[PDB]
Amino acid sequence: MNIFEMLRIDEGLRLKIYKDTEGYYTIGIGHLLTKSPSLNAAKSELDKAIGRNTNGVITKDEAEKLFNQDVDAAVRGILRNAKLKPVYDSLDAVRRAALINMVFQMGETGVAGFTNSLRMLQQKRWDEAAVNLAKSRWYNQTPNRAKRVITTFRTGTWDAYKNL
Ligand SMILES: [Cl-]
Ligand SMILES: [Cl-]
Ligand code: NA
Repeated sequence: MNIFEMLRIDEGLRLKIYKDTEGYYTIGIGHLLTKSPSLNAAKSELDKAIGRNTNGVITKDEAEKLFNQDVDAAVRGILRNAKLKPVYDSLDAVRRAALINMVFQMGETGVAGFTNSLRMLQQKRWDEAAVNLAKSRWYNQTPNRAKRVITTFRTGTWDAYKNL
């Protein structure tokens, strides 16, 4: 298990434009295109991201290319953020993947807003951090995924992602 396999489980793979859990147009492995309700606007974002005029449909290779860029962008966002970087640096490799997962789903600014959770994680108070992380819109709207990510922070293992 690793961050790519983890996010592939959590996000799925769909080669045609679809709406995510928030109703936003998305494609591939959880690649958010836009929050606009205009499908035309979403298609324009897709063409710009891929570099060609699509029909709202991409190939698996193209989906995996966006995924590689998006995982890279999540790590980049953590490292340039003054709140997230010290937490990331303090964590082991498995919990680092859990933090990347959160940033992938919600964005750098969203995760940096989890001020009290981040402090508990840096303090390595894993059970307390896990309780605090669940007191969130994030957990309420996507509870099964949030439970997997939180279990990863709590235990430092991949137990939540094995034999699914
Ligand atoms: Cl992009
Ligand atoms: Cl969920
Ligand atoms: Na998804």
